[PDB]
Amino acid sequence: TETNLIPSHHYGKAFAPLFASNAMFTRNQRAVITREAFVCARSAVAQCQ
Amino acid sequence: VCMTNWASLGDEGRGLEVRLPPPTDSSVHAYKTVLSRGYIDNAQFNPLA
Repeated sequence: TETNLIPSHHYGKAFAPLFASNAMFTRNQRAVITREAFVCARSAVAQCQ
Repeated sequence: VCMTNWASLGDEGRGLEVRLPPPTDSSVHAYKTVLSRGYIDNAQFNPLA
């Protein structure tokens, strides 16, 4: 490890620039679109056949 | 204050000394020998060490 580390101070500063980048909220927005594009396309090949 | 070998004569010396400055000054320079080089600037002591 480093010379003098603290696992609370070091983990907090390293996880701090990752919780500001909203990729946790970009997952949920892409999730419901992938759900909503699924049912409108599964029922788009099911009303043709 | 703790000043080692402030009154010694007729010898070379041991080699190392501990000489705290009086409490009007900083007296932090004797408590930065380990875990205090390039982690904490030259004005503070390290209370975790």
